[PDB]
Amino acid sequence: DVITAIKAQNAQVAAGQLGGTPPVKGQQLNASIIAQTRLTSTEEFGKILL
Amino acid sequence: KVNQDGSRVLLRDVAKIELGGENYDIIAEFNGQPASGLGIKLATGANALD
Repeated sequence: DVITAIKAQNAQVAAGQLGGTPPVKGQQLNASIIAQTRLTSTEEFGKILL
Repeated sequence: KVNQDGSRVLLRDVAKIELGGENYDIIAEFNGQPASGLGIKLATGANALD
């Protein structure tokens, strides 16, 4: 139960750009989404919904 | 899926099954015209000329 949470809760996910891959006519903003990224502290670690 | 009335929802009804490419990131045209090509590079040591 602990292991399998330190997994989910502390991992590194994916999420495309905004344009990049084939977009729509006349788009203007392409940026990069930044979703879930690893914990970096005993603090952030202390808090894990078990 | 197989909805309650027992119809059929298949990809056609949700995904535009096409046939494009791995990336839409490289676009090239020769003499202002739509083209592909390959950047053939010289292996170390081998003769450019050969």
